[PDB]
Amino acid sequence: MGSITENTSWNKEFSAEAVNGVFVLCKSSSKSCATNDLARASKEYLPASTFKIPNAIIGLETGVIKNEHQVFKWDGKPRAMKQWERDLTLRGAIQVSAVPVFQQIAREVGEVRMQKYLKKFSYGNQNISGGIDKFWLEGQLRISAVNQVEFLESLYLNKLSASKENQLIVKEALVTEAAPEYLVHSKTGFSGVGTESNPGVAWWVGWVEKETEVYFFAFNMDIDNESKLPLRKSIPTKIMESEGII
Ligand SMILES: [Cl-]
Repeated sequence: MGSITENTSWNKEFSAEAVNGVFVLCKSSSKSCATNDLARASKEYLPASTFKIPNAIIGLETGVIKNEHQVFKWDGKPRAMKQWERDLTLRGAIQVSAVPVFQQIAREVGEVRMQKYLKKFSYGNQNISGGIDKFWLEGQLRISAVNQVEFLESLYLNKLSASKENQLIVKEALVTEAAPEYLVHSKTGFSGVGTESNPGVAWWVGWVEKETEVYFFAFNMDIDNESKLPLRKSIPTKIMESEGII
């Protein structure tokens, strides 16, 4: 990225709920970004389900996902969340964060092709060890908020090393709010509640298109109690509202 500037005034939205986290916000491009915590902005964490973004692109690139209208059928066997116990489109599986759908995508991509594309994407530490179907959930893969916004800006610009059509397919799957002159693409993640002295991580990453401007953002926070999870959206939303983005 370009320049990044620490703005400690944003910390008021964190301390209010005793949250340790970072928000990175870039206007127009990574030319100029702002953050509440420069050290944490470059610290790398498990991506959890924010990894569905590169995984979906790689699945399309490799042909494992045949096209954007593929239906991922539920075999009827129990899944960890009831919202996953149904047939899903690609967008549906991303939007409900259907881990088992993407675990099978990763298995079929395989370790050689997965490694190749994370290198091409400069995705975090590019470490896929720990099992092909779980390296982003409990393995050694790590990515920073800075790296997320660089990756997302490349996607927005169709500059990732993947076909433009596959990048466009994944982008429509990430739309979460649509209005005439306001468009949000975003993705959550949550590694879990961690262990004693080692909290989990929660994420919200995406970008906002308002009129003729675009803003890229990445948020993460330490979390050891699932009741705090909605803060991964509310804190960055309050910050973006205070910046006039909404
Ligand atoms: Cl499951």
